[PDB]
Amino acid sequence: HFFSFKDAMVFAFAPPSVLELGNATGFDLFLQDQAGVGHEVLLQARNKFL
Amino acid sequence: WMFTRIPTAFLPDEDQGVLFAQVQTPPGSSAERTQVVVDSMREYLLEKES
Amino acid sequence: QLQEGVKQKAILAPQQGVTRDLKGQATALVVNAQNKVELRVIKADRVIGDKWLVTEGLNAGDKIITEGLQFVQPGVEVKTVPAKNVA
Amino acid sequence: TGKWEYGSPKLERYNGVPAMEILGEPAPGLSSGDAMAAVEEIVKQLPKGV
Repeated sequence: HFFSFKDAMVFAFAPPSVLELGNATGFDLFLQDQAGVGHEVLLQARNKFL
Repeated sequence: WMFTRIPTAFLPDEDQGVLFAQVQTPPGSSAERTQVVVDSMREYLLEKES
Repeated sequence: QLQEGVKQKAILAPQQGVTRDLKGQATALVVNAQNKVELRVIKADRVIGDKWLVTEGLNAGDKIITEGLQFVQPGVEVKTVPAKNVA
Repeated sequence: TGKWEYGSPKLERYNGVPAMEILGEPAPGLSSGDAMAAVEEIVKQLPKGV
C-alpha cells in the first residue's frame, strides 16, 4: 500500500533482533573513494552499484 | 549433503512490537508535501490497520 | 508598483514538475501522445505565484507530471491521472 | 546574479575520505555469505578509483 502512495518514496522496515548492533536488518557497506575521483563520479558509481 | 542445504545466518529476526516507516518525498521539496504524505500515512495506519 | 511588460499566452509549470539536471538547466517530464514519458529541457527563470514562468520548451496542451517523478525514468510507458498534489 | 547548480544535501565521509552508503538485505532463502559474494561480484565492475 505504500507503493500506492504515488507522491513519495516510502520504505517500511522492521528493526533487527539485537537493537544495539544497528538500526535495520541485513548488511551494509560504505562505497568510498581513494584518489579524489570527484563527487559526481562517485554518485554515478553509487547509482551503477544500485 | 544436508549441511549445504540449510542456510547460515547470525541470529533470527525476532518480533519486537516495533515497526519503522521512512518517508522520503521527491527531494527539492518543501514541508507541505512531506506533511501531506505523513498525514495520509497516519490516516491509513489508524483507520485501516487499527 | 510600476509594471514592466504584459506576457501574452503564457504557460505556467508548477514548482513540483520542474527540476534541474546535472548541468543546471531546467527540465520537466512530459507525457507523449502515445503515453510515454521523456525528458525535455525548458527555460524557467521567473517565479510568479508558485509556478515557474516557462518561456521556452513547454507548449500548450501538454501534460507534465508532478508526483511520481522518482518512480519513473525517461522512456517508459505510464498511466495518466489528475494530480491531486498541486493547488 | 544567480545560477542554479547541482549538489547532494547529505555529504558523508569514512576514514577521512568521502563515501556513500549502501544498505540492504539478502534473499529470503540465501545465506549471508552469498550476499557477501554477490557484492564481491558487483564491486568488480566499478570504475578504478573507488
